[PDB]
Parts: sequence; structure tokens; C-alpha cells
Amino acid sequence: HHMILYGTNPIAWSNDDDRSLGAHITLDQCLDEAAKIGFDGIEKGHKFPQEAAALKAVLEPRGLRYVSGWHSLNLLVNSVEEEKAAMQPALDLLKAMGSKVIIVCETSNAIHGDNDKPLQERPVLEDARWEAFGLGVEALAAHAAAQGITLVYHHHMGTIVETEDEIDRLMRFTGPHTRLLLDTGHCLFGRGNPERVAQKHIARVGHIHAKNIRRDIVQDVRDQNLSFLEGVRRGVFTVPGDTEGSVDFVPVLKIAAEHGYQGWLVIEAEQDPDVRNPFEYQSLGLKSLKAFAREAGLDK
Ligand SMILES: [Mn+2]
Repeated sequence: HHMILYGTNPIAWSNDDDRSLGAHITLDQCLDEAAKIGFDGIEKGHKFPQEAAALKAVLEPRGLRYVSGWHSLNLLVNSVEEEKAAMQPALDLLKAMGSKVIIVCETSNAIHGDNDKPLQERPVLEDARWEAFGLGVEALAAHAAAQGITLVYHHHMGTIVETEDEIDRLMRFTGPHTRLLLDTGHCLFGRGNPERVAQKHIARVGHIHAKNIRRDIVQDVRDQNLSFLEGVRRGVFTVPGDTEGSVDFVPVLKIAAEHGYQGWLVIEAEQDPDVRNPFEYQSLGLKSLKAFAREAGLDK
């Protein structure tokens, strides 16, 4: 029972939102390379089986645990009860796989999947609606906790939870069962400070995505008004240990260590697999992230 478990995400191989990126890379190549690199587990991708027996049939022979899966929320247009029914299939799969977390994100009005929409036109939730949105998220979180699953909210570019102020609003209007998924890459991309977010909310963090960014490319997205998927194809994201990145990982992991964080560190770095070889960059990500966690005192 290692306290800290290192996972990966299959979008470094095949992107979910833009199905042309890594379409040629089979599920088999993705999982073989993820296991060969040394990851303890992997998160859901769009090529994964969604039935317990079939999913174990591909994961267990490779020694990969099912970390979690992304689940889209539509609390801004659907009732809380309908959203509870929507996540139940995901909860069933996670329990059978032994997963302890469900990753969630409000995507009813999100634009990260719209290749033609500039990221600056992303949705902003009207101020008065935060309280009700929070009650809905926490209602889903209490529902999942009753079945042994912890809901972790994934702040994300192109959604209503993008900036550091909006992360603060979410945490303010949720609790006690709602946890935060701290994604370092999305936080900095959204002009936030990963270290400051961790200092504020580490007690509520239940899942960590160690995602890096190339500052050069992020500023290209801003200056030229590009879409999220345009930025992904240009290399807006990369892995821990890449000298082209700008995220400072040790301070964040040090805050986690000081509060006794237990759970997953996941390297999630979508890139164009033709240009940024997934085996190479995910290999560099795992090596570098373990070194950072050792330096931070997080992994003893
Ligand atoms: Mn993420």
C-alpha cells in the first residue's frame, strides 16, 4: 500500500476532444507503453472499455490500476436528481474497479472541445448562480460518498471554473464532501498560482494532476486568440521535468507533504503525439515527478 501512487492519462497518446490526435495509436499501444514506463495506474480514455470485465481484461494483465474517469456534469441545465442518475453508471464502474475517486466537471456550456471558439469567449457563470451550483455539486458529492467514492472537481480552461477566484468560489459554496482536483497546468493556464491554490485548499484536495505548461505557447493562445484545441496542438501542455515548462512542482508537492496528502499524482499532458512522442514525454514526466516528490518530502 504505497501512500503515493503515480498515474498517467491516455490523452498523451490519443486525445478525447480532437479525435484526429493520436487516432492511429491503439488502446493496446497506449496501455503497453504506460505499463512499460512504470505507472501504477491510468485514468479513463475514450478507447477504454466501459464494462468492468472487459476493462479488467486489458488493465489487470498489465498491472495497471483504474485511477478514475472523467464524468461531465450538467447541473446548469438539468436537475440534481437527473444528474445523480447520470453519474450512477460511472460510480458502478469505479466501485467494481476499486477506484476511490470520480472526476467531475461542468461541461454543459464549456468550449474546450469547440475547435473554432477562442478561449477568451469561455463561459462565465453569472454571480448569483454560484450558490445553487455549489449546492448541486455538493449534493452529487454526498451521493458519491455514500457509495464510497470521493468526488473531485476538475477546474478546467473553457469552463465556468477556470480562474483562481472561481476555484475559491467553488470551495466556498461546497463542502464537506466536495474535494478539489488540483491541476497545476490548468491552474497556471488560467492565470492562477498553483502554490497559492494549494496553500489555501490543500485540506480539500483529493486528487492531483501534475500538468506542465509551455509559457511561450500559452502566451501565443492569448495573443492570437486561439482555441483550446489549437493550443493543445501547438504544445501548450507538457510534463514535469521538461525544461520548456514553467510550472514549479516542488512547492506544491511540499504543501501536500506538510498536510499528509495520500492518493494519486497523475501526469496528464495532452500533446500532438506525432510531434511530442508520448513514450518519451511520459517517461520524462514519471522520472521527474518522482524526483520532485522525493525532494518535497511527499514520497518517503
Ligand atoms: Mn487534469
